[PDB]
Amino acid sequence: NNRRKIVVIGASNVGSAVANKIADFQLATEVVLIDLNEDKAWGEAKDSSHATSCIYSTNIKFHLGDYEDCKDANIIVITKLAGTNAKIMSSVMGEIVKRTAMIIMITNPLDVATYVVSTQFDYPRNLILGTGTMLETYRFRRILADKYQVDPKNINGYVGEHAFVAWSTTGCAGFPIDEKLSHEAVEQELVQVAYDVINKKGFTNTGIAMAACRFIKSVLYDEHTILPCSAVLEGEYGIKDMVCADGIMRSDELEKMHKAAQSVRSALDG
Amino acid sequence: NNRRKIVVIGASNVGSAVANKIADFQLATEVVLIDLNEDKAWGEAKDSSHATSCIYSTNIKFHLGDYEDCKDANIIVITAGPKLAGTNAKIMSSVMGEIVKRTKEAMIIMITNPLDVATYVVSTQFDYPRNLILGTGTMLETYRFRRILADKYQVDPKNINGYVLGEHGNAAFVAWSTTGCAGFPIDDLDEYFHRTEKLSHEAVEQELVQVAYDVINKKGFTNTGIAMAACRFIKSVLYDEHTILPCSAVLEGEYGIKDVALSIPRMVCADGIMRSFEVHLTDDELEKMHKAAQSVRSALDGAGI
Amino acid sequence: MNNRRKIVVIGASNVGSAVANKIADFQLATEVVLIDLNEDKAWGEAKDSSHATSCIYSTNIKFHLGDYEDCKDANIIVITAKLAGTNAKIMSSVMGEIVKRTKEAMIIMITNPLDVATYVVSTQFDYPRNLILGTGTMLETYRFRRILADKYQVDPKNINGYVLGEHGNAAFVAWSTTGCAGFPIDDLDEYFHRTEKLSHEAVEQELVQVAYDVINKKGFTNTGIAMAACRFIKSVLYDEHTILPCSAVLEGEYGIKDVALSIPRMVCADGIMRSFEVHLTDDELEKMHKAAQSVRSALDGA
Amino acid sequence: MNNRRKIVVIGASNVGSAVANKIADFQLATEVVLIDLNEDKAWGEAKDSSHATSCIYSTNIKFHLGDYEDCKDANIIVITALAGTNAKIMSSVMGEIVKRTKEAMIIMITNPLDVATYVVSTQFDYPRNLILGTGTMLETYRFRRILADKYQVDPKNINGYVLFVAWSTTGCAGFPIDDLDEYSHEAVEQELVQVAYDVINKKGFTNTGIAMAACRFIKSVLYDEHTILPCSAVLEGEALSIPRMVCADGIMRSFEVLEKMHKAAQSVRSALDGA
Ligand SMILES: [Cl-]
Repeated sequence: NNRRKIVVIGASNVGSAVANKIADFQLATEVVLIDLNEDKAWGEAKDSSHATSCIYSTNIKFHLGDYEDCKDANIIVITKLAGTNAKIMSSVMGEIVKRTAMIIMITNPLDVATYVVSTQFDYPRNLILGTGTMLETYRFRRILADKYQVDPKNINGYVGEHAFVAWSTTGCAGFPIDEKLSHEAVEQELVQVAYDVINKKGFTNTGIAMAACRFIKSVLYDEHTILPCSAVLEGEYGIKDMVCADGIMRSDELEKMHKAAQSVRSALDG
Repeated sequence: NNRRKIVVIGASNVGSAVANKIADFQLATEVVLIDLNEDKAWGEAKDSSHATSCIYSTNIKFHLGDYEDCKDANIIVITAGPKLAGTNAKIMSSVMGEIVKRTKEAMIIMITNPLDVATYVVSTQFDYPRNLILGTGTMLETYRFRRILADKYQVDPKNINGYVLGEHGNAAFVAWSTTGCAGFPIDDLDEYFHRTEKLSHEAVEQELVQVAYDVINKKGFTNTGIAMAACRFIKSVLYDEHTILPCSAVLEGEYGIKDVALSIPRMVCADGIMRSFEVHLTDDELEKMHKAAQSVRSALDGAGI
Repeated sequence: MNNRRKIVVIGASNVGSAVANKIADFQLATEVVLIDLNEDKAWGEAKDSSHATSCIYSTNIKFHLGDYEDCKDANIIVITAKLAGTNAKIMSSVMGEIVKRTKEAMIIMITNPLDVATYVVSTQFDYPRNLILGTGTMLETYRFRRILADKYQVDPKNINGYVLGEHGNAAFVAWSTTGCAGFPIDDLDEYFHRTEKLSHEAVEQELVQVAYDVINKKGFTNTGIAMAACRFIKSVLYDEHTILPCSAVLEGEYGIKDVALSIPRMVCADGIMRSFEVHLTDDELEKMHKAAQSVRSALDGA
Repeated sequence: MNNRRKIVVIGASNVGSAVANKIADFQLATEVVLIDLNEDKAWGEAKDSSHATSCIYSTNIKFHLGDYEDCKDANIIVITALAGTNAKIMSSVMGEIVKRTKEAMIIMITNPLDVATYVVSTQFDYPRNLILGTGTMLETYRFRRILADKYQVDPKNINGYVLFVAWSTTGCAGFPIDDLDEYSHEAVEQELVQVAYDVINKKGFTNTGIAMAACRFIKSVLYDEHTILPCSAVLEGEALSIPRMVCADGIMRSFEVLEKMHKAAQSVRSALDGA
């Protein structure tokens, strides 16, 4: 089969940002939008189908669909608060398993939703992946970029729950990051921006969409990239309970990691 | 200067779409978001800056700026939208009044609706070079016309040649005389695929009007398709492609219509609209063109001007 | 299913490395293998491209020297390997190994003579006819788009139509299917007010002179043909269902049979779904038949 | 202002054509000019490229043969044209560039890279910031690929700038590169030099890797990314490749950030004295 179909469950802000970016980057032959409001998914797909009709965009098949479209889907994107999200995962995941494929997790809480779909159903663990702290990484690379006027791509390292930057693994242009900069100030600037965008913009659809496209490009091109993604831990860094075409392959600072593990654990119990 | 700055007025659905499509396609070194709701413009800009930080996206400068950024801007995409003609006419008069007072060499890409009215307001009320003013116009309808026949016959929409001319709101008519699918008449597809259901030219035009009203209601807005059309015109001016595309602008006697903004084939180059291409319309198509000219002017006069 | 896309490029010469590089630049496949008799050239061309794919802006596209066993899990197999009979022997030997390892890949012919090589790999083997394609006059179409573009400073993309016939010789412009920016190309002289009206026979000769000039001035033609190959790769990988001019064995189109020529054909994910026999005028029909006389003459000479 | 970007490619040989074609594939310019003494081959390369840009998915990039007068409004001027004879070529082509322009970013690819970059940045009064040399940028692509093919990991993960592999500033996705052996340093360095010549003896030259390297620098200046990448240029303190910030205005500042570095400076200096 010379076709690549990526399904996007949930056709809201983030949902339309992920599908539109998939069409802009041309990462799929057919894009299906699933959502309770079929009118929203159809309109978003129909409007996207017009964009794909441009002279520079490939003829990507955008159209409304159902869970049946997950059968031939190369990737399936899923777009007190923890329990409600888990209930949604039980419905979409219950249908995906009934029909089949890599599953990219976006719906929030991310760490919780990714855990629900990775333990409550009989799906290959490698095919389950959540954006995780990939967004915080993008933000971390942007904070230091605007601080010293340097390409964000220079900023290296990862950023826990989608919430701590591992300064030991970070480095710009090959050397450590370091008036004077404050390691706690950068962390404070991260949590504030995470609250300012949602408060001033109303949602975060562009960053999440780009982070999702990165994982899509990794799974589609089998790059074997080591990126901060969500995955049920199995003793990694004393905590328990590589992005490729076949899913996931292998994997003071330690205190913050365990602190986040205790935060998600409390959410898992609730 | 090795930089290309694109300012985008309006940070709403249509304004954030054209901004993110400009970043996905990498059509600007610095993208500036301007909107009365500065909080929305900053949030969309900051969120976009996080996307550009990806490993595959160039370091595009996304930030909340003021009209001062339009001073050295290469393109100014105005999308700040809302009787409908009068309200938008006042909005276009405010945004344009601030642009002329800072720059007069940037490219103006009209997207706000009514498209024909907005393009006519900023083009005749101010002393901005007319060539540097362009409107998406019925280019979005062209995409819809290409998609309608594409799904109807399972053919690449890009093979569907021609234009959809007229008004971008309701008076958008397809000029069947200038159309053609893959080097042969569009009406022949029924004979090629052996379809007993004859291709009704009227049905296709009506279907183009229903889909336009379905998306605006079902989806609640139209920001995806329109964002791509703006990128096409942005690519035409950034690459000096001299592409003859259907964009909206004040007519200067084409088809006998003057003092009215409509969508007709016009060459888009680095300097904007180079010239117009008066393609011979049929007696029925030309009648639709004049009908569309009276529709926009009936709305322009109703709002004053 | 398979989330990977694998393209096979037989022959790692100028054109061979032009298609693999262009593919890598556009990112069309997950793994691209170069199969050439000169394994050193294929390894060198692949390795050099492997360094490019390692860029921060380029995906991790797998570049490596492979053999015909790689064609088993391949979605597309681009072939860039008296001249008509000699190449026919290369196609029979090359295609002889492709049919043994796979029967579902897309065969995109680029080797010259294009029409001869396309007919050899399409009739002398049991490969699915729909999965056999050749660039054909798609390259000549680009030249036609650029000639009218540079002559009137109009976007070549606006130049609609086709160049049909045999690739490299007997190629004619299908004026009955052409037209710039929705209007006839002949109307450009009236729009731009050109005293020296457009001579159709002048651009046809220029279409053949430009081909000989590049080969004599540049030494070869690998850039334009590489883009045409990527266009067809995009048509099959994105299931675009595009009606483009590609070479393939005719089965009654224009009364021409037993020869491969470039005519309007719809390219889908499964290759050529069907052909579109446009209404060629009396003069163009003779050019379509004259091209068949040259192709059949080459096949008979083999 | 100017809404179009113009790039000039001096020398249309393998590397030159690879750079111009990739600039067209990535659409990093509105007009590409191929200047070369062999006007025939530059015209054909540009004419052949003009056909590729006539595609549906390719912007209308103006490809044509030009002269040094095109460098007047050229945004970037790449130079893809033992060490002495090449210095005469760099001095002749540069003397014509400075004679008509003074604001175009200059990228150097001619060999010797370190010598050719120093020849154009010393015998003329051109802004130093607007000079640049690919240098070891391609060597880094090799170091990333060798480690990528050695452990089947993304080459992008591999970090650090080869300048010799400057192991003191390298890393794989943020963790020690040696950890992959658990899931040497002098051996990959030998592979880093033997592979470069194996491609030259097997393929005949190296134009694909170096072409994207230039494009990597083209994207850095056309987008004002301020990316700190290893590029060859005039070395003051700390021509040779070192970590430098690349932006639209050229090289803004340098990043200092050892035995092999001094040996390379002595070799480049010895070649400059002989020229
Ligand atoms: Cl096409």
